[PDB]
Amino acid sequence: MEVTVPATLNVLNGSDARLPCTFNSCYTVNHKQFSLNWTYQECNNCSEEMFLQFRMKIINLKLERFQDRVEFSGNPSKYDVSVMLRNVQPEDEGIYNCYIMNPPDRHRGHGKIHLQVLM
Amino acid sequence: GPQSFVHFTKQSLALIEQRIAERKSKEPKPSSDLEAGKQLPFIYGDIPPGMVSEPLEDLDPYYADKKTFIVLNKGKTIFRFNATPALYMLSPFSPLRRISIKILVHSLFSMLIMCTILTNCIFMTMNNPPDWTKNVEYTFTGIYTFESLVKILARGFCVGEFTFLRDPWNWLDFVVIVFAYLTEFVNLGNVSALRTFRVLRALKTISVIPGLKTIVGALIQSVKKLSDVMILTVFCLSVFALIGLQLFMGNLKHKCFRNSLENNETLESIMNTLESEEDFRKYFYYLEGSKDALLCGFSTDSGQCPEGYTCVKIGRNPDYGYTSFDTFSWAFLALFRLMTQDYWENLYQQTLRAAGKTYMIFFVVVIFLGSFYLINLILAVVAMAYKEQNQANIEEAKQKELEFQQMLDRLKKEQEPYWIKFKKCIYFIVMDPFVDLAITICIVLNTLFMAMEHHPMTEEFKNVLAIGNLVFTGIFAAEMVLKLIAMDPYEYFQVGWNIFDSLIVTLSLVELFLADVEGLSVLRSFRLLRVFKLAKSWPTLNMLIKIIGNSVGALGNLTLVLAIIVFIFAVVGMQLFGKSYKECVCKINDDCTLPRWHMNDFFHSFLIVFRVLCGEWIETMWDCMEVAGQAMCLIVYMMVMVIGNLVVLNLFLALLLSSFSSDNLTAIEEDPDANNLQIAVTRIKKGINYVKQTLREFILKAFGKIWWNIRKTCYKIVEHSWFESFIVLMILLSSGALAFEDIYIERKKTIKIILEYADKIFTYIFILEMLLKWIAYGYKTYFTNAWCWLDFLIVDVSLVTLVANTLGYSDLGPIKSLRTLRALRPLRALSRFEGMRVVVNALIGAIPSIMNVLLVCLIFWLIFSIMGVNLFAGKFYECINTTDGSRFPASQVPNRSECFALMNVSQNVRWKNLKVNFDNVGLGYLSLLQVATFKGWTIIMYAAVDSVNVDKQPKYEYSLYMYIYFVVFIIFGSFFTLNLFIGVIIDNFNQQKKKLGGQDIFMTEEQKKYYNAMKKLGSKKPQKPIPRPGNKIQGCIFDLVTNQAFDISIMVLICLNMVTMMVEKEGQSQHMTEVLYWINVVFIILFTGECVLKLISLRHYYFTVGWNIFDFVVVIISIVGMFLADLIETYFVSPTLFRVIRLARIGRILRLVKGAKGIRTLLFALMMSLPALFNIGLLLFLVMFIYAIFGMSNFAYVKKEDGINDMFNFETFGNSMICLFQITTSAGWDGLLAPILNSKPPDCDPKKVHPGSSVEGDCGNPSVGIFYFVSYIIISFLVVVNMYIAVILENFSVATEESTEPLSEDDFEMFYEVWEKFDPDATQFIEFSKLSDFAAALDPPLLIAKPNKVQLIAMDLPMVSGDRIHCLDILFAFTKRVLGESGEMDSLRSQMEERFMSANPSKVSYEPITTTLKRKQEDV
Amino acid sequence: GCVEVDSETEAVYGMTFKILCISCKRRSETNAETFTEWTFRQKGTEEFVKILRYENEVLQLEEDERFEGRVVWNGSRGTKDLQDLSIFITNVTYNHSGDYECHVYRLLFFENYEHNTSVVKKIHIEVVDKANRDMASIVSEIMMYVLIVVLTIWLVAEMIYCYKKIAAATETA
Ligand SMILES: COCC(CCO[C@H]1CC[C@@]2(C)C(=CC[C@H]3[C@@H]4C[C@@H]5O[C@]6(CC[C@@H](C)CO6)[C@@H](C)[C@@H]5[C@@]4(C)CC[C@@H]32)C1)COC
Ligand SMILES: CC(C)CCC[C@@H](C)[C@H]1CC[C@H]2[C@@H]3CC=C4C[C@@H](OC(=O)CCC(=O)O)CC[C@]4(C)[C@H]3CC[C@]12C
Ligand SMILES: *[C@@H]1O[C@H](CO)[C@@H](O)[C@H](O)[C@H]1NC(C)=O
Ligand SMILES: *[C@@H]1O[C@H](CO)[C@@H](O)[C@H](O)[C@H]1NC(C)=O
Repeated sequence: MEVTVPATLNVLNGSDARLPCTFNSCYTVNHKQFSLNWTYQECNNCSEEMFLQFRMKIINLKLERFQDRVEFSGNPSKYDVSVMLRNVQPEDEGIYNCYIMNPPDRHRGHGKIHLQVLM
Repeated sequence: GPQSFVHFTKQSLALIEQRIAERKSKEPKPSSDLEAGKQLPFIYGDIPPGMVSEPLEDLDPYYADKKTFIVLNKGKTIFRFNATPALYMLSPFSPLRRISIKILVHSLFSMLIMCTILTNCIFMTMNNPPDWTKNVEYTFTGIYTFESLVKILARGFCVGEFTFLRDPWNWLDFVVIVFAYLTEFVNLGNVSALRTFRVLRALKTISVIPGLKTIVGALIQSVKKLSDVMILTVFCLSVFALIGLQLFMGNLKHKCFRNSLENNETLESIMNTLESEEDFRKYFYYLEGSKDALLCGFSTDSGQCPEGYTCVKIGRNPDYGYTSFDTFSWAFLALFRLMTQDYWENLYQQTLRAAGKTYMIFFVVVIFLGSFYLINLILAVVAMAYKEQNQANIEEAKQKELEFQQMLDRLKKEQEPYWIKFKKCIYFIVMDPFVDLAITICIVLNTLFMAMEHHPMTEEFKNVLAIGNLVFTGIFAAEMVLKLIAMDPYEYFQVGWNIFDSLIVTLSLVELFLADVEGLSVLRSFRLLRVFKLAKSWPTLNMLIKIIGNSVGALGNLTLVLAIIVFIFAVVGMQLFGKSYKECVCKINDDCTLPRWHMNDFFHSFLIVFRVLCGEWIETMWDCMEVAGQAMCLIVYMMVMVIGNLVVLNLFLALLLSSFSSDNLTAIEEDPDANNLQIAVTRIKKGINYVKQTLREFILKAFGKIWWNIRKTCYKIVEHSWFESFIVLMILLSSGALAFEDIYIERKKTIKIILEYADKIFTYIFILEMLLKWIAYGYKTYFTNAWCWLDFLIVDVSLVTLVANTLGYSDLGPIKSLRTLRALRPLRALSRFEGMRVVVNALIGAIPSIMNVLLVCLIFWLIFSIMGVNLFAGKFYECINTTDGSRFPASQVPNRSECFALMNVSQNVRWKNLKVNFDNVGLGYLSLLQVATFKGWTIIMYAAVDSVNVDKQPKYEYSLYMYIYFVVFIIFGSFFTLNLFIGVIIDNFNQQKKKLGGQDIFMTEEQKKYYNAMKKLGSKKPQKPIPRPGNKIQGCIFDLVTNQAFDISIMVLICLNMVTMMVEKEGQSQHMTEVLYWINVVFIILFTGECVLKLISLRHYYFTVGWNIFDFVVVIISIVGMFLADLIETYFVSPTLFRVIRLARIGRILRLVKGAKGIRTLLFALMMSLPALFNIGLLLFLVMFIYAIFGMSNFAYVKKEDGINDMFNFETFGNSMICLFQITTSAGWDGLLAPILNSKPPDCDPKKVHPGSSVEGDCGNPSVGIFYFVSYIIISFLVVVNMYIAVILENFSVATEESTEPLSEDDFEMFYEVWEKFDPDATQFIEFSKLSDFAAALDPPLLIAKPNKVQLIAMDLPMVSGDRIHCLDILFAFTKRVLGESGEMDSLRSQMEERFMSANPSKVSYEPITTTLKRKQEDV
Repeated sequence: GCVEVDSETEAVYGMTFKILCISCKRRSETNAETFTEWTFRQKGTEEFVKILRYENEVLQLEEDERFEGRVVWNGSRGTKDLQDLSIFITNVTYNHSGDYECHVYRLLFFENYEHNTSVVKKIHIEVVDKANRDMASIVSEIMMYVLIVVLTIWLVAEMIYCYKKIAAATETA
């Protein structure tokens, strides 16, 4: 599955960071079966923390590390699964992953963004 | 000018520009023998060694002023140029541009470009190229850039008239190179389609391959004749599509909905929350295995929903929703299906199931007009178009030849040990006739010995075949090596057939010695081609060899582009839709595995392009439209249809006419040997006569008036027309009595007894009729007449059935079976209707030819079937699970023994074989018939390409490249045999024509007397211009209604009426329905307005023009339809009647034809064809009827597997004729055959108690099923070929004759006054020498200008005694010059002679002694 | 396939008879657990009383001595999808005359759906002392015979006529 994300995303401290993610799946998005997981790992060999998940609706896990700054910013039926991180902080630097399953499409999609926080 | 060769110099240029200045100061065609691209004329001879490939002064004097110059190739090729400095930089004298031309004109360069193109094609074929292909495409872009730079640097870019860009193909090269540059240096995006654009590289082939430009030009010019016949096909598809839209609008949406919706659900709350085809099934009725609901219908003759299921109209059209009639668009699509007959069986069995069986009439009309008529019009015009070219070219060709001869002639006028002993021995030992007969009988025996293969071959038989092929290889090898040493090895390899034999014996020794286990088709099929050495003697198989040799010969370049096309489309399909499939497979095949026909690989892409070529495009089109959208897929598939089918049709007609040119390719003298076989024939005849004489010698050494009265009586009573009519009445009634014998006959328990007693009465009447004919004609005259024999046979069968019934010996096996032979009773009618009689005796006169061209076909298919049996022989034995029917996965149950173990441990698993497999040459013939008719070929192919071994579970596509076998088979068989066949048929249907004196074959006497007047109607043109009537206002009214303005406005009004009739669609808003009704109201009132205007003006004369009669008919029908449909809508209810009445409005749409001369002439050819088509339709209806009776008789209680539904089931003379009409177009006969072929009771159940009836046993008889279906297919094919010939003859006829009529009376009166000035005595006799001034004294059109004697001798005027001539013969001879050779000539000749003999009985003074030409021949 | 036939309506006393009742399913391919009840009203009485019930290839015959024995199932065998409920009545006595209601009770078994149809067929049965040949038979026979006779008469008439004609002709010359 083709997943389009910026490999590196550079955002100023305090600004809003939209993490763009779209995916080219031919099959129509069935909200009763579509699956999306967004996770966060500090490094390629570090632990992933799921922070948002779609399962027939939007699920925001409200991880303490993000406070209430995470928002969904996509539209699954339009093949957009982007998220928004409001008022970015230096600790938000790291790796963010968009996982995508669009049954009955066989292949799972994976986008990986390296978010860097500028002064 | 043999010495016209001067290097292009600056001095010459100076003279050129000087002459240009002289021309410009004072203000012919280019000679078609000095153009570029052709070959250099011979008058120049060979080129000096230095001058070749160098700027040469332009040789055509046409360009002698322009700044142009030629350079000639070392192969004497011509190349124009422009002497203007290229790009205002490179003079023709700059050594750079010099060597540029040098490198451009060559043969290394064309081969370079062609090789690069071929490599680039090979690289295109890959779908996922590895990394180094980047550098390879770099190299190709490099070569293209360099060659384009060479060309543009040599011939100038555009800075001159003769230049790069003016070359049209060079535009394609420019596009290719610039797109390569962009695609490499911009990374534009969405490259999935950009990458495709580089396929145009493969088109540069056409520019490079010497002599393809002319072929593509030929095809392009062959299209331009499809102007009218495409207007007409769009128009007919549109009219029939509006009809289909009006009848079936939204019909293919009925779905057997449930009836016990709980949870307070309704149809809508459900139809919203319902997505998965596993959930639709819970609420609708899906057949055991299928992916649609069960189309039902509200009427009684449509399908039927099972109990507890109501038929409602909701959901999604059938077949992925693409095919239906909901919108005009889908109507046009479904009708393109039904016209190209491409899997139309499913549209048939879907509408007939939804709308009702009664609507089969619609299909009858569509398939007979739209499928049959259009394909024939196409096949006509291209043919005619193609034929034209041949004549022209061949004419032009021979013309040039003559010039060459004259060209030549002008030049001629200007000139004015014991090893040799053994060799001789053996060369005598190869006795031409006897050893030739030996080789031939051994060839035929080897073939008939290979055909003895079957699937379960006992090892004894197998080793027998082994040693047999051993001995045959030995014999053939021995004789070939003998012939080799008999003559010089060189002389042996000289003759082609010996190369053939040597190649084949080589292959045989190869696989005998090496025992190649990996390949079987390597040898076991190639030893077969020896059967072609029968071409030596067989003068028909030799025609198949000549057709093929043409296909790879003279008419071979054309075939090339076909390959190119079938390649290009192929790779196009692989680049657009390639990734699309694998990405979207889950939609088109629920298993998430690519469908059998994807385009994800080049091979499969070529498969699908071949499939759409052979006329099966629709299923692949649904899949492709599901995945890659309806936008690209329709463009691609319609482009493939049109282009590919056009090229295949031009190829086919090319081979056809080039083989029929047997009259034009007959230039051979007496054969060096008539037939080496015939030598042995004569010699054995000599020997047999010798031994006959000797044995006869040795045998002789060892040893009442009343009776003739009665016969005249009976002759009268049997010729008397009342008797013939009565007999035909009885025949028709007997056929009806047969037709009522359904399966429901036991329910109608009164019709049964009436029909029984009526069968008794009918057999009695026919016995009495037989006796009457006997007493009348006499056994001698009677048994001579064949028709009388068919009557005798059939009435004797009836008599023996009757006596067996009355004796009580019924139910004694055969006798009961004999009752089914009763079904031949309708055939007794074949002799009473002269239409059927004349068609049947035509086809019987044409049988002999198809005997030869079916024997060659049978040998050919036998070759293919043994090739088959060798490859596929019990490798079809899959281990299916019967519950769903899914071949088990080859991972488990690999070898059959495991399939049987699984049977033992489980259920519903059957080591199942196909039913039309290749197990022995018998079933081989059947499956080849299927593959050659594309009906079932798909199942045979799939189960074959999965073959693994003699008994092993077939893997999914373990032997893929055996598809090739089918395609190669298809081609030859279905595209050469047929071709060959068609050849003789036209020749045959030409010879028979010439046999009768140009008469038309398929018409009676009366039909011909009609036909002649129907031809009279065509091109009448005596039409009087109606006079302008006497009234002020009527004045302006007529002035209006006569101008082209008013008529063209009416036409555009009709076109708008069409476009407002097609803009309706299923489910449209109420508002749109009302406004369309009001627009139609306005169109109705406006057309009535123009009719009333024509009436007001033309007065009575309106009803003169036939087209005006049609206008009045349509306007009345239309206002009726309006009012009556209104009354239906308000008073009555039934919608079906309402729509079938409202359908009448399309008359106005039909009214368009008036304007187009082109559309009219076509369908006028149709209406003059309709007689012959009526006779053929009658005969085809007899055959369809006779087969329908057999259907109802023995195929009624067969199982219901596939193509035999609850409907379409041989259970009634209604359903039986449905199915027979289905398979009349050869469609779907595979399916109808499939359930009959069950015999043994794991497939059937021969003790199935049919409820109500009493005929146990529910599986038909295979040996009669295959006979039934193959015979009906072949008869349908012959009758359809007759139809094709009829329509093509009519089309060839209408075009050739164009005619007008001149007539004048005052010309006679001026002829009389000029007669008095030369004949004062009114003796009606004038001197021939004085006629030289007489004929030059008349006024036009009778005036003939001096010299008159040049033409007067050619008129053939008789002369009475005394060098004198009558008045009438001169007046008529002059009359024939102006009026021509019309039918009125000989009629006017009679009336003027009869009026003269009544006034001048003195015949003694009329007797002519000679004519004008014979006397001059006596003078000279 | 299946064909709805109407039973015969008269039985010859002291002999055997077969009461047809064929209730073909609308769509052949589907399957069901058919089981039937036959009830009957003796001509002269007014009540429909059950005589037999046939479910799962066994004929539980009711205790009416009007049918003690004398009847056996002639309907579909060993299928449990009956589709032919005809019974056979050996020994037709005079008490077997009246009306017969053939109740079917189909349970069409579907994808996720069990419809339970009840079709009812009714039959009129007369016990006759002697088989009256059906009116259609004798009418058809008489029609065939008179038609044969009139056809031969017309033919021989036209024959004698044309013969007298051509005879006068041949004797004229
Ligand atoms: C050189 O001069 C020849 C001339 C006589 C010409 O006679 C022509 C009569 C029409 C005829 C038979 C001819 C050529 C193409 C033929 C067509 C080719 C197509 O093939 C078919 C059948 C096979 C299909 C595969 C394709 O379609 C037909 C529908 C089409 C066809 C058979 C219709 C009939 C055409 C020959 C005499 O001159 C003195
Ligand atoms: C002249 C005869 C003998 C051969 C004709 C072959 C053509 C029909 C083939 C060759 C090139 C192919 C074309 C190559 C490129 C395109 C563009 C393609 O559209 C796109 O790629 C859009 C891409 C985008 O929008 O990003 C549609 C198919 C099409 C027309 C193909 C249609 C089929 C074509 C014209
Ligand atoms: C019907 O019943 C009779 C009497 O038992 C029996 O002999 C016959 O075999 C049965 N026939 C059928 C068709 O079942
Ligand atoms: C009917 O006949 C039976 C004998 O078969 C007899 O026992 C019974 O009484 C009769 N019933 C009537 C109402 O006559």
